[PDB]
Amino acid sequence: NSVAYSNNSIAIPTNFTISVTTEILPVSMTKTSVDCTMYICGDSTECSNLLLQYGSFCTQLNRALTGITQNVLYENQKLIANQFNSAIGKIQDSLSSTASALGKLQDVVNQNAQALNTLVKQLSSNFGAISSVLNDILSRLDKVEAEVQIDRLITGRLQSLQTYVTQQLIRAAEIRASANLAATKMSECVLGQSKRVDFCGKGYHLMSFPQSAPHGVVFLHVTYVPAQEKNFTTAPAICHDGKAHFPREGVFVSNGTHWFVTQRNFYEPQIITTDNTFVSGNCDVVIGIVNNTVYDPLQPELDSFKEELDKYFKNHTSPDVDLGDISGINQKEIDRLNEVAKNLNESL
Amino acid sequence: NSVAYSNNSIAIPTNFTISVTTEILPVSMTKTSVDCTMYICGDSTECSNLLLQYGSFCTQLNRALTGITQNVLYENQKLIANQFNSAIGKIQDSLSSTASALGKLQDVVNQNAQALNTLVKQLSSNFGAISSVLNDILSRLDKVEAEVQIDRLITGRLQSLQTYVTQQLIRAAEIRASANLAATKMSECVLGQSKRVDFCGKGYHLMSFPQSAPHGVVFLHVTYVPAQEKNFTTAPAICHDGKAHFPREGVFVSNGTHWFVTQRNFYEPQIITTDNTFVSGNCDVVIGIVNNTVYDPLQPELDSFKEELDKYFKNHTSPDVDLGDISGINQKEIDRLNEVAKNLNESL
Amino acid sequence: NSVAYSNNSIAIPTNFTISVTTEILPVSMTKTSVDCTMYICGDSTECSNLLLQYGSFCTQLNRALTGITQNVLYENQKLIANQFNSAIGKIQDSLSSTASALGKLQDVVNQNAQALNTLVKQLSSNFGAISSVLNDILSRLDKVEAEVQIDRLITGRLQSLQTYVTQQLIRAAEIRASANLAATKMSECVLGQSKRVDFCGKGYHLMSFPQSAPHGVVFLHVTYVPAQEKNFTTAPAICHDGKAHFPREGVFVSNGTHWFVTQRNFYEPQIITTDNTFVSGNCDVVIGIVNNTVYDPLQPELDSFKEELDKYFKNHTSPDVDLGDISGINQKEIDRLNEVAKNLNESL
Ligand SMILES: *[C@@H]1O[C@H](CO)[C@@H](O[C@@H]2O[C@H](CO)[C@@H](O[C@H]3O[C@H](CO)[C@@H](O)[C@H](O[C@H]4O[C@H](CO)[C@@H](O)[C@H](O)[C@@H]4O)[C@@H]3O)[C@H](O)[C@H]2NC(C)=O)[C@H](O)[C@H]1NC(C)=O
Ligand SMILES: *[C@@H]1O[C@H](CO)[C@@H](O[C@@H]2O[C@H](CO)[C@@H](O[C@H]3O[C@H](CO)[C@@H](O)[C@H](O[C@H]4O[C@H](CO)[C@@H](O)[C@H](O)[C@@H]4O)[C@@H]3O)[C@H](O)[C@H]2NC(C)=O)[C@H](O)[C@H]1NC(C)=O
Ligand SMILES: *[C@@H]1O[C@H](CO)[C@@H](O[C@@H]2O[C@H](CO)[C@@H](O[C@H]3O[C@H](CO)[C@@H](O)[C@H](O[C@H]4O[C@H](CO)[C@@H](O)[C@H](O)[C@@H]4O)[C@@H]3O)[C@H](O)[C@H]2NC(C)=O)[C@H](O)[C@H]1NC(C)=O
Ligand SMILES: *[C@@H]1O[C@H](CO)[C@@H](O[C@@H]2O[C@H](CO)[C@@H](O[C@H]3O[C@H](CO)[C@@H](O)[C@H](O)[C@@H]3O)[C@H](O)[C@H]2NC(C)=O)[C@H](O)[C@H]1NC(C)=O
Ligand SMILES: *[C@@H]1O[C@H](CO)[C@@H](O[C@@H]2O[C@H](CO)[C@@H](O[C@H]3O[C@H](CO)[C@@H](O)[C@H](O)[C@@H]3O)[C@H](O)[C@H]2NC(C)=O)[C@H](O)[C@H]1NC(C)=O
Ligand SMILES: *[C@@H]1O[C@H](CO)[C@@H](O[C@@H]2O[C@H](CO)[C@@H](O[C@H]3O[C@H](CO)[C@@H](O)[C@H](O)[C@@H]3O)[C@H](O)[C@H]2NC(C)=O)[C@H](O)[C@H]1NC(C)=O
Ligand SMILES: *[C@@H]1O[C@H](CO)[C@@H](O[C@@H]2O[C@H](CO)[C@@H](O)[C@H](O)[C@H]2NC(C)=O)[C@H](O)[C@H]1NC(C)=O
Ligand SMILES: *[C@@H]1O[C@H](CO)[C@@H](O[C@@H]2O[C@H](CO)[C@@H](O)[C@H](O)[C@H]2NC(C)=O)[C@H](O)[C@H]1NC(C)=O
Ligand SMILES: *[C@@H]1O[C@H](CO)[C@@H](O[C@@H]2O[C@H](CO)[C@@H](O)[C@H](O)[C@H]2NC(C)=O)[C@H](O)[C@H]1NC(C)=O
Ligand SMILES: *[C@@H]1O[C@H](CO)[C@@H](O[C@@H]2O[C@H](CO)[C@@H](O)[C@H](O)[C@H]2NC(C)=O)[C@H](O)[C@H]1NC(C)=O
Ligand SMILES: *[C@@H]1O[C@H](CO)[C@@H](O[C@@H]2O[C@H](CO)[C@@H](O)[C@H](O)[C@H]2NC(C)=O)[C@H](O)[C@H]1NC(C)=O
Ligand SMILES: *[C@@H]1O[C@H](CO)[C@@H](O[C@@H]2O[C@H](CO)[C@@H](O)[C@H](O)[C@H]2NC(C)=O)[C@H](O)[C@H]1NC(C)=O
Ligand SMILES: *[C@@H]1O[C@H](CO)[C@@H](O)[C@H](O)[C@H]1NC(C)=O
Ligand SMILES: *[C@@H]1O[C@H](CO)[C@@H](O)[C@H](O)[C@H]1NC(C)=O
Ligand SMILES: *[C@@H]1O[C@H](CO)[C@@H](O)[C@H](O)[C@H]1NC(C)=O
Ligand SMILES: *[C@@H]1O[C@H](CO)[C@@H](O)[C@H](O)[C@H]1NC(C)=O
Ligand SMILES: *[C@@H]1O[C@H](CO)[C@@H](O)[C@H](O)[C@H]1NC(C)=O
Ligand SMILES: *[C@@H]1O[C@H](CO)[C@@H](O)[C@H](O)[C@H]1NC(C)=O
Repeated sequence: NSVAYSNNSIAIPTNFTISVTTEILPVSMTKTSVDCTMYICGDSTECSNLLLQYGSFCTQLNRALTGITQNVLYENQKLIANQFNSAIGKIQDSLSSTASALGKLQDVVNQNAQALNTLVKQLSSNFGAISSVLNDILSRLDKVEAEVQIDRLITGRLQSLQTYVTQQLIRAAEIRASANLAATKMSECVLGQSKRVDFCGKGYHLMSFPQSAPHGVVFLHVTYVPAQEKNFTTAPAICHDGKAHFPREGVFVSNGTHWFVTQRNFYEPQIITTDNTFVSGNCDVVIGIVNNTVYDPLQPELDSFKEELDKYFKNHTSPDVDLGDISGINQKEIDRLNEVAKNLNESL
Repeated sequence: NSVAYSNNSIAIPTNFTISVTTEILPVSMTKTSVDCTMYICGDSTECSNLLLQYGSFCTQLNRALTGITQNVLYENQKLIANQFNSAIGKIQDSLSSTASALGKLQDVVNQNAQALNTLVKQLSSNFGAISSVLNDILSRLDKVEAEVQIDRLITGRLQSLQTYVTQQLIRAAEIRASANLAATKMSECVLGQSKRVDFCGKGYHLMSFPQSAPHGVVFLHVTYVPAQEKNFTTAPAICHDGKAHFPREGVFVSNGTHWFVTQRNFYEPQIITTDNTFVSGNCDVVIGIVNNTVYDPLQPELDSFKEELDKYFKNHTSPDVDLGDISGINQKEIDRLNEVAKNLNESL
Repeated sequence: NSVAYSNNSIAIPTNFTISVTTEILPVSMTKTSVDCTMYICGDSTECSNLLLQYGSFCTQLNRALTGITQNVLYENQKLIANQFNSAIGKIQDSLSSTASALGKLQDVVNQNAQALNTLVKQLSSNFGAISSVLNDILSRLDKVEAEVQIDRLITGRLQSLQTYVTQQLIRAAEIRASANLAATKMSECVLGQSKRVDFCGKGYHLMSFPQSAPHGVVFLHVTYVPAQEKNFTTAPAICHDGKAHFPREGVFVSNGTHWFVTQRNFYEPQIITTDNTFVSGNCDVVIGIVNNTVYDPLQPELDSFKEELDKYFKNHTSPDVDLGDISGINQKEIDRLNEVAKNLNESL
């Protein structure tokens, strides 16, 4: 017998004061369209120009927000002439061979001088080519290492603008429920008179007059409130000898000695009769349970970042460049010939 | 005495026509799950393959959406032989030294020819190594400067899909309120009979019959509307000699000469009595104010992009590459020897 | 004459059991603020350090969630001496010219040896410079090709956190409607007594007692339910000889032979009178239609990715680097002079 038969002091209106309410409801929302450049980047031109490559995403967000003795002296004469004539013929061999040698040395040394001027013109091409191609690799890699940091901050400002768009759609879906509240609260109280307590102004409803506002409706409700009220002890129902008895359109207001079915909204007692009450059987309480679970969503739970990275990420490190190490590739006779050019006159 | 005692013409139902309403409410939403590849990238394979590195974000969005004389001639003979014998010994010095010199020149010139063929084989290695390593730097930097632009557009299409997911969750949270409206509107009008005006069909409620639809409930409401109605002047309350008097379950319908408490929803006058009215004291109006602020959120206001960039951004520019500038490193005797090889025969 | 005059079996409460409901409503939501590092990246330090360059986006999401014979022998003596004296003067020419030649060869060969040591010191500079500058291009391009893949996965986890923030704002905008339901359901049933069926506990309302919970209100409603009920055939209205007749605060309960206006919520018949019914004219049904379109949004439809890419995307491919191809730039007299240095003694 838990609560259905407990008696507790309940305020019941003793008397009334006449009153009026001004109740304001928003029924529409002005279309807060957003320029996506000025929101995310603002004045800053390098990120602005990057925004064009994010596509027409801005428009897409605005679809949402815009909706919603003479012999031996002579034989010595033969001898010395035969020694000389044979010597000079050996001088011509000695000298012709030296000319044929020194003329092959002067050939090959000038062919080497040609080869080194060929090498310098080709290597001037290589250090000039590498100058231009490697300056471009440096100049463009500096651009790409800048842009990847500005894209980072654009992408975190995208989420700030997506929180803006979500909170601006959330509010517009509350506004469209407040326009349904303005529909029922117009109907039941401008076309009718409500029997509900505090719907259509504080207290109990008499009459109403709607007036517009720029995005709203405002109600003038004329109502009566309890100027004074008294706590009577009560029960919702009473179980006499195993039968439960309970009101019809009232409560059991409790006098010191008797039960009366007062109207809930006023102290005006009337006697228990089979026309003021309903009746039951066996004196039992049915117990009901209601649990209004507003929806608790499947929230997007994720692995640790290491697992969702390592699934596809490649930690490729290019090797330390090594190339060819070219540091590993490592007068006396003219004095005499000048001396004997003089000292041969000592044998003239 | 603002509005509680003003009298204005109010329509009160003179007569009724019987009527029926068909009222359609959606109570459920079919689960519009989204393939995230086909939404963002579609057929285009380069961005598709990029989508795998954005992780299982697609699934995460689908958790949401799937929920929700013889002596001097002889001394001259001694003389000339002594001059010749001494000259030939000086020829052997002159010639042996020239051989030892020209043999050091032919050594060093071929050691130079060896050094230059060593240099060309090592430099062929360097321009071959730099050919491969610098072609890879070019070929991969072209890939990374392409991918960073395709990632840009994927990331702006992510926001278009996040606006899709937000507007699809927003609608499902309206659907779950329309399923609460279908619960109260089933209960009060299929199990009951409502006293509210225009809830459960236009006019005043008699009876109802629910029927299903694929994701909805449809109500047949049987109701009566005012076929005809008349404007009576009225007041919600009247203050006689400083006491306010007001109805009990009606309005003061105003006849040319008398006040009657008509039932709000019908013209049927009854006389003012202490059983048709309540009474007050001192003739004052209580004024109440209600302002239904649907929530205006803390929207995500940000610095200018320059401040949120400059906090972490580094404007590092790599220097213009300069390297070594190798352009800054800058027969008559054989004719005679051929001539005297001939002209020495003139002294044979 | 579609449904307003059809008769069908309707359950009308025959008798009552007293009952109580416990009804739980959440009225507030605890502020589930999110650390954005730990959500997206977790422990993993390389992506954590990247999060700082996405800006204060985390805060921005938390603004949302924290809200919400002697002569001829002598003439031969003159002859041979004149041949010798003339020969030696031609030896001095032959030898002085060879010295002046071999001294220009030893000059130019050592000037070549100087030029090649100049070249090796300058090229050691170039392969040392390119070693450092090209190692940095390799080492930094490896960093940028890593970061662009970790940013990809951060940006797909951003959407998972934006689905988290959207579903956490969606639920908080249901909570604020359940706090409006707790306001009307407190007012009409703790301050009043509702005439609605199943609002404020199963069945019909007597009385209520609210109790708090940590983020909620719980109502004890005391109510009566139909212990027993009987199906009477009924009609909402009847059209006698072309006039429609319908109840006042009841239904036409159908007895085997007569119509009675029973109270909708109880079987207690009363006779048709002009005080139990309203009356009409011409016997016609008005048909109304209501279609509660919960808002179907302008969803963000996009081009195929190829069109939104090709609008701005540049498919720039850098050319295959070609540079200078340096592979296209391509003793007997000393034996004799050693032999005649010996064999000239055969003419001494
Ligand atoms: C009305 O519906 C509400 C849901 O819409 C219910 O709220 C739920 O209440 C339960 C129990 O209090 C709660 O379960 C978890 O609560 C803790 C918060 O996560 C969690 O730590 C608990 O886990 C502990 O207890 C279990 C069970 O013994 C153990 O197995 C665990 O090892 C651990 O010790 C528990 O799992 C729900 O989270 C909560 N949901 C919501 C949405 O609030 C109301 O209880 C319900 N009221 C009535 C009267 O039915
Ligand atoms: C019911 O509640 C509503 C809020 O839920 C109130 O709406 C608010 O109304 C005020 C005043 O009209 C408004 O304040 C600002 O309005 C302008 C829009 O931003 C703004 O420019 C104003 O600033 C100007 O005025 C102030 C004050 O003199 C000066 O200091 C400024 O320098 C400037 O000149 C003002 O700050 C709110 O924005 C608005 N809020 C919303 C959510 O609409 C209703 O007024 C209220 N109604 C009643 C009858 O109480
Ligand atoms: C209450 O309002 C609802 C909207 O709030 C209405 O629902 C709408 O119903 C219509 C018709 O059933 C539907 O139109 C399209 O339905 C199909 C789904 O996209 C689509 O394939 C259809 O296209 C076909 O038919 C047209 C017309 O013949 C042809 O031109 C086409 O070539 C094709 O063959 C059709 O365009 C709406 O989508 C739907 N909207 C929603 C939000 O559900 C209810 O019908 C309405 N009820 C009453 C009783 O008025
Ligand atoms: C991808 O390659 C990265 C190198 O390019 C690598 O980073 C390296 O990680 C190891 C192990 O964590 C570190 O080794 C040392 O780490 C700390 C730092 O002092 C020491 O206390 C430890 O004792 C250990 O010796 C390297 O220092 C670190 N190198 C760099 C440049 O960061 C990543 O771990 C690799 N990731 C994957 C998934 O393979
Ligand atoms: C980061 O470094 C950028 C250079 O790589 C630098 O851009 C340079 O900005 C200056 C000042 O705005 C510009 O200087 C000239 O700008 C206009 C352009 O004609 C002139 O009218 C001015 O009188 C001025 O002389 C440079 O032209 C510009 N260079 C480039 C290549 O864009 C950024 O400003 C630097 N940013 C930060 C935050 O340090
Ligand atoms: C941007 O440049 C890309 C090259 O860097 C280019 O990719 C190339 O596309 C063509 C045409 O689709 C492919 O050609 C062959 O494609 C398949 C592959 O076997 C064959 O069956 C076909 O018959 C055809 O011969 C190239 O293979 C492909 N190259 C690479 C490296 O992917 C893009 O198409 C260019 N995009 C734009 C928009 O210009
Ligand atoms: C009976 O009604 C009176 C008011 O008419 C209640 O008095 C209030 O009680 C609360 C709770 O102790 C106090 O905080 C207020 O200051 C009291 N106001 C006055 C004017 O006395 C009283 O609590 C009610 N009795 C019961 C049992 O609810
Ligand atoms: C060898 O001696 C002769 C003398 O017989 C030199 O001939 C003279 O050379 C000088 C120049 O050095 C001239 O001015 C004279 O006119 C030359 N004299 C005659 C007679 O012709 C010859 O120069 C000497 N050679 C060497 C290498 O000492
Ligand atoms: C009394 O009721 C009549 C309708 O029965 C109202 O007449 C309408 O008044 C509006 C406002 O001027 C006009 O736009 C309509 O065309 C009128 N309809 C007809 C049929 O006349 C009249 O306004 C009501 N009087 C008051 C004071 O509200
Ligand atoms: C010097 O004169 C002699 C003659 O005494 C030349 O010897 C002749 O050389 C030719 C070839 O040029 C041969 O055909 C003859 O058979 C040789 N004659 C004899 C007798 O041997 C010699 O060639 C001359 N040298 C120069 C350099 O003119
Ligand atoms: C009259 O009321 C009774 C219950 O008092 C209804 O009986 C139920 O009918 C449904 C539909 O066939 C069955 O699934 C249940 O098993 C029945 N319950 C019992 C206890 O019999 C009956 O359907 C009602 N008649 C009409 C026309 O609605
Ligand atoms: C040419 O013959 C002379 C002899 O008249 C050689 O002179 C001798 O040389 C040897 C060394 O080879 C010395 O040991 C002797 O003392 C030298 N003798 C004299 C008398 O001085 C000369 O060496 C020979 N030259 C060649 C090239 O065979
Ligand atoms: C209800 O109140 C009366 C007096 O007002 C008292 O006699 C009675 O015992 C109360 N009910 C219960 C169950 O105590
Ligand atoms: C309450 O109403 C009665 C009924 O007229 C009246 O007699 C009494 O004086 C009123 N109370 C006050 C405090 O005015
Ligand atoms: C109310 O209407 C009556 C006539 O219908 C009029 O005499 C009376 O003055 C009106 N009330 C006011 C406050 O003017
Ligand atoms: C309105 O109802 C009354 C009551 O029967 C009737 O006499 C009158 O003719 C009705 N008015 C019209 C226009 O039918
Ligand atoms: C309504 O029910 C009665 C008997 O309960 C029957 O005579 C009458 O024909 C029914 N109405 C219609 C339109 O059939
Ligand atoms: C229903 O109520 C009546 C009225 O007192 C009673 O006579 C009848 O026995 C009750 N039915 C049951 C099954 O108790």
